[PDB]
Amino acid sequence: CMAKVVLTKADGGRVEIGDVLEVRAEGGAVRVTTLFDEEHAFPGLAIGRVDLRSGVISLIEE
Amino acid sequence: CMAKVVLTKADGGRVEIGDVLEVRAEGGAVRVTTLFDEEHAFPGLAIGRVDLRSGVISLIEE
Repeated sequence: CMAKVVLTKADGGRVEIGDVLEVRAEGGAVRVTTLFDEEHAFPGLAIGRVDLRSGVISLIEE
Repeated sequence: CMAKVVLTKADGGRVEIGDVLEVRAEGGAVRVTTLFDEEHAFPGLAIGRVDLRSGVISLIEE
């Protein structure tokens, strides 16, 4: 399975991160690990939706 | 891609749901839709982890 994470900021800015390996919600943040051995951490967010057709994982405010 | 949902109860009991299409966290619950037009609601849970290698989506107590 190939997945991307999407989120929208309070200002309407949208961020998408591809080549996702793992998404974990812990300690008040969402951590996104990718295939390039990088992690992106988003404090105050939760995992809102996982859509297996599209491969999209949507983040939301916790 | 195949995904399954997994959750562990307070007593150590595990539940697994296969053939998952969509997982959504809203209104204090997680809703799991499957490929056979079945939907399962889990109140009090959140989406804790999404693991793209294994295809496992883990639910946790909110």
